[PDB]
Amino acid sequence: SFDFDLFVIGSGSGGVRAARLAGALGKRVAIAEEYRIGGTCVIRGCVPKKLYFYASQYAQEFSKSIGFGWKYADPIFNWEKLVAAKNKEISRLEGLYREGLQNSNVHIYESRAVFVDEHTLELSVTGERISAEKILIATGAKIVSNSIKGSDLCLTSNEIFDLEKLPKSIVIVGGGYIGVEFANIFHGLGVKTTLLHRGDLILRNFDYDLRQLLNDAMVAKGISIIYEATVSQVQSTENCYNVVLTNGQTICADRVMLATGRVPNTTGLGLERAGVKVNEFGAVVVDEKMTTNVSHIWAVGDVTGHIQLTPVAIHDAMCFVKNAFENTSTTPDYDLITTAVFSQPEIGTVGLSEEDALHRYKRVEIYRTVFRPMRNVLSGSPEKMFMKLVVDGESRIVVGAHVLGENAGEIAQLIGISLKGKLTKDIFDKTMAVHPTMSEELVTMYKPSYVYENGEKLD
Amino acid sequence: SFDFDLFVIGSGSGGVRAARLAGALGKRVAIAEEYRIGGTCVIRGCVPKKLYFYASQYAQEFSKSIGFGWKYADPIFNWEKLVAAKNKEISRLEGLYREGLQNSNVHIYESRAVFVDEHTLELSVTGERISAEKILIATGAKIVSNIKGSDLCLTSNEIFDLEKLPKSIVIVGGGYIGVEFANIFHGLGVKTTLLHRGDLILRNFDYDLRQLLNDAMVAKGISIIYEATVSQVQSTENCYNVVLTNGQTICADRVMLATGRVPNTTGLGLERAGVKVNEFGAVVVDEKMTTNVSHIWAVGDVTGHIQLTPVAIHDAMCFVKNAFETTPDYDLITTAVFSQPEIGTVGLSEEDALHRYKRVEIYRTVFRPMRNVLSGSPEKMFMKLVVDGESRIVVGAHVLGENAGEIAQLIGISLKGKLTKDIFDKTMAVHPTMSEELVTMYKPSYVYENGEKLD
Ligand SMILES: Cc1cc2nc3c(=O)[nH]c(=O)nc-3n(C[C@H](O)[C@H](O)[C@H](O)COP(=O)(O)OP(=O)(O)OC[C@H]3O[C@@H](n4cnc5c(N)ncnc54)[C@H](O)[C@@H]3O)c2cc1C
Ligand SMILES: Cc1cc2nc3c(=O)[nH]c(=O)nc-3n(C[C@H](O)[C@H](O)[C@H](O)COP(=O)(O)OP(=O)(O)OC[C@H]3O[C@@H](n4cnc5c(N)ncnc54)[C@H](O)[C@@H]3O)c2cc1C
Ligand SMILES: [Cl-]
Ligand SMILES: [Cl-]
Ligand SMILES: [Cl-]
Ligand SMILES: [Cl-]
Repeated sequence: SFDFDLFVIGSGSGGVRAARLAGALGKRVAIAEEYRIGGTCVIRGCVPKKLYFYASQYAQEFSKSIGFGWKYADPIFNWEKLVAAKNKEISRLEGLYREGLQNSNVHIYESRAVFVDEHTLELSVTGERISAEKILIATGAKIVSNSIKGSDLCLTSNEIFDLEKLPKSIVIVGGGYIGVEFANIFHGLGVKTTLLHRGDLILRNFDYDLRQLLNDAMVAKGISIIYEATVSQVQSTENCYNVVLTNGQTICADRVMLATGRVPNTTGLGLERAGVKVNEFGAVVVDEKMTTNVSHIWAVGDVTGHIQLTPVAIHDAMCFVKNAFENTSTTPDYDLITTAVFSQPEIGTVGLSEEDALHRYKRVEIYRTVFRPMRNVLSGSPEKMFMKLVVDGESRIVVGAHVLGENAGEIAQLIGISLKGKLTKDIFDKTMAVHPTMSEELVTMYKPSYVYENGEKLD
Repeated sequence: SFDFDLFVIGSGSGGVRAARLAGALGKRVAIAEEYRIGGTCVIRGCVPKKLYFYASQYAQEFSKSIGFGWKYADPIFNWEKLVAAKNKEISRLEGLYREGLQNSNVHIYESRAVFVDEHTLELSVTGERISAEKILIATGAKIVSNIKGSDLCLTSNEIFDLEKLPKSIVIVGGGYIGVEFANIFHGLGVKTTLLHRGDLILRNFDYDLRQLLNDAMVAKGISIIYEATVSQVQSTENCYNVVLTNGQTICADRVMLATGRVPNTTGLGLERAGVKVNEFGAVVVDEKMTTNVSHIWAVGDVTGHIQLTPVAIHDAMCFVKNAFETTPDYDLITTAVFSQPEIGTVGLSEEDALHRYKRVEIYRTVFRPMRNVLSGSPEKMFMKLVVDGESRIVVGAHVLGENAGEIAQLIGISLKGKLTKDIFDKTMAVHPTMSEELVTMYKPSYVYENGEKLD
């Protein structure tokens, strides 16, 4: 006999969903959380990121009000107030997650848990051993080491929200979604911002138009983007951290943030005591039912090595609860996942980039538009809206959709439903426009911008 | 034989599209416009309404910023600057529509056109007569005749051009134009009262949209008076005294009538054309947009159907195919209302669905966007999917809150594709968004079986 029917390791997006649901089914469940209930997205990820994103937008929004007849005093921002508001909000959410677990009778152990053997965990804080019939690994991901001389002088996303003061200048190392989001946040709050990227253009693996349009808007508004940049060392000086690149260039900034990737959090977990297989990328290997190679051990979320997104971790958890406790294999579905980047301008994307599409399909029709939204007409703002549909010319199915500009994430989520449905471009065109909107442009692009046949654009 | 292959009467959304298309096909086309090229939407309709909506919205942006750490910025609005900005933009758009016509080699007549006989129009400005093989009536709609002292009130035709922002305003009518202007003026700081003849604003919309908008408007300090019929409007020394049939009076600096628009045939001389008009003033057309006179067609608001620019455009496209080269599709039209909060709606209301289907599953959510939790705003987001329990097809979708019109447009594509609720559910959420609520409502809020709600 085991102390619990199920022991969940980590109370983040996936773990907290799985544990609450199992407990509601009447199972005896425990969850270990070494930090804060709710996990990465709630405490120090998507939720506070989005709040800071909103905070940083207001200055540019006020400047748009002038064209409509408004005047106002030069705007002043107070970082300490934002930090206090963020902390109130994440504490509220944390409490609500905790309550949800407890309403389902889940016992919360406020400690790291590690495996002792296949059915036994040890709580780091006290040394207590707890046994369980089933164990769910939901430990998320962790920032890569960065071993850069002076790496330990730099901030990560774990520290970035809680600065004592807004910096005068900041260097962001990394041009993936985290780095571009925070570059635009700090720049919007009046910080002199430099972004370093190891390759030739930000947001590798996104459609090229999204990468290029974002890059160009960031540079135009005053963010410095340095490419082919590898940091050699970060050195402390009295007035700033000196970031020294391998090519000799130096950048001195008040703070330096590393945003260089997160990997599955499986080191020091005792997986080798349980016999759980971990691959060369540090991922816990799971099958189509979220099962490890040990039949009573499952894993969900970032730790399993797939795309690191909160909705996907929740999806995994739902699949796990159905499989472990029912005769009904939900299998996870990672096709046609819509993603957003809360850069400024914002990005939304689902399905295939233009380039991936043109190699995949014999005929690809591209419907592309860049336009000035009506609101920017009056305001004199340089902000455009970009929308592109990528179409398989033989089936007429819309196989990719890419959006940059205001609420691009919202827009892409919704287009993503249509793409999940494999709706054809003809159905988009048949849909009556709602006027005046931005979204109506998507249902009135009757003629293609251009077409590829066998990878080659036609003149 | 005739002066033109096609003569288009009216240069609004419908007429301008028809004329440009026909001209591009190589036809000899003329168009007559008595007022301004581009018509009601461009000049005194959707476009400037949306500009004024955006102007009003900035007020809440200033107040929401405070919770995010921005100091109060003493925002002050200046109506005269808005009006000048609007005039510049509407003039810009007008010229682009003029350029479009010229590019298609459409001969433009700046005059009212009047039928003299079934193939002949007379231009009122010059007295010139012009013959045409085919004629398209695209003359739009106009305010209803309206109430003693009604000549003291403004309509949407004058509302954009007030010399100054009023201290107070009474809006007569609780359709979409009335609720849009009530929220614009309230947002700009005007003491606003909205009068409606019935019991709840926005007749023919899903009940939740009607009720939640009503509650939000009242809650923010817009007075809404129901069962209110205006007996007369009186010019007193300091304000316009609006006297109701129930005896109640409301005195306000300005009074706007938003009481409905009817098909416009004023001065058209249709009796000479042989064209039949129905009891509501509509030029009756068949499924190919043809009047009872075989060479005279009609598109847009004048035909008596739903009054929307995109439908006028759709009518135009159908007309040119049938006339020169198809029946319009009025099913699953998405509509938006630029109230505050905004509304977006497509397909069937919950009430219309529960009578049409044996089983209707309702998926309803009301929540506070996280932006508002932090800023202290009461604004909610409301989303409702109406689903046929048998086919699982999503048959209606109703949104209220920020960017509801944008949202409804995009949901509209999926509905036009007849996507099932299971497809919505299989669509991965994007986090954090408002729109992800639409793809994670796995369990129904409630269900109707045979027209009754189940326990
Ligand atoms: C800055 C940032 C921004 C992001 N923005 C977005 C976004 O906008 N949208 C999006 O979809 N995703 C976003 N993500 C990703 C999102 O946070 C993750 O994909 C999601 O949190 C993964 O859920 P999870 O359950 O796998 O792991 P987590 O939520 O990371 O939870 C793992 C939990 O386990 C705890 N833990 C780990 N090991 C142990 C142990 N041995 N014992 C006890 N507890 C343990 C941790 O403290 C943590 O609470 C962002 C991430 C970051 C870092
Ligand atoms: C305040 C307001 C807000 C609106 N908001 C929206 C909205 O947000 N979204 C939406 O889709 N719709 C909206 N509409 C509706 C939209 O304006 C109409 O549905 C659309 O303009 C109709 O196009 P139409 O071609 O039928 O006629 P119109 O655009 O009205 O064009 C008719 C033209 O004919 C001219 N004319 C009339 N008679 C003659 C004649 N005998 N000779 C020469 N010229 C003539 C008129 O001057 C006018 O230019 C709004 C309308 C109003 C009043
Ligand atoms: Cl949850
Ligand atoms: Cl690409
Ligand atoms: Cl047009
Ligand atoms: Cl209803």
